[PDB]
Amino acid sequence: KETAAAKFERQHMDSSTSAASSSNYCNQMMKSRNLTKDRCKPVNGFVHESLADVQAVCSQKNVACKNGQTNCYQSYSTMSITDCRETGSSKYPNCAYKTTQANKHIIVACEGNPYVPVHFDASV
Ligand SMILES: [Cl-]
Ligand SMILES: [Cl-]
Ligand SMILES: [Cl-]
Repeated sequence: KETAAAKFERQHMDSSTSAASSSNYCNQMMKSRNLTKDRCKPVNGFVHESLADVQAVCSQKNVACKNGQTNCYQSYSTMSITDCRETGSSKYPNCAYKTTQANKHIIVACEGNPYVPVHFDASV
C-alpha cells in the first residue's frame, strides 16, 4: 500500500511549475498522477512550491482541523496552488476538469515521524 505521506506527495505536489499556464493543466495532471484511474476524483488541489516548503508548514500555525482534531497547520504565507474540479459535464472515463490557479494559504494535517503533511484540510 502507498504510505500516507507518499500519497499526499503524489496527489498534491507539483513543484515542477510555478503556476498552471493552461486551462488543460488539470486534465493532464489528474491523468499523470493516476487520479482518473478507476474513477474521476472530483476535487484535487496541486501546490506549486518546493516539497521542503510544504513540509515546513507542519511547524507553522497550529489550527484546528475541520474535523476537530488539532494536528492541522496553516501556512504563514500564501502559496501558488491550482485547484482541479470536475465540470458538471464530466463522466468517467471521460474525465474533464476546470483549472483554477490562485495564491492562498494552505491548511494541512500532519502526522508521523518525521512529521509531515498527510492530508489537505483547506486553502484560504
Ligand atoms: Cl513515505
Ligand atoms: Cl501511482
Ligand atoms: Cl484537495
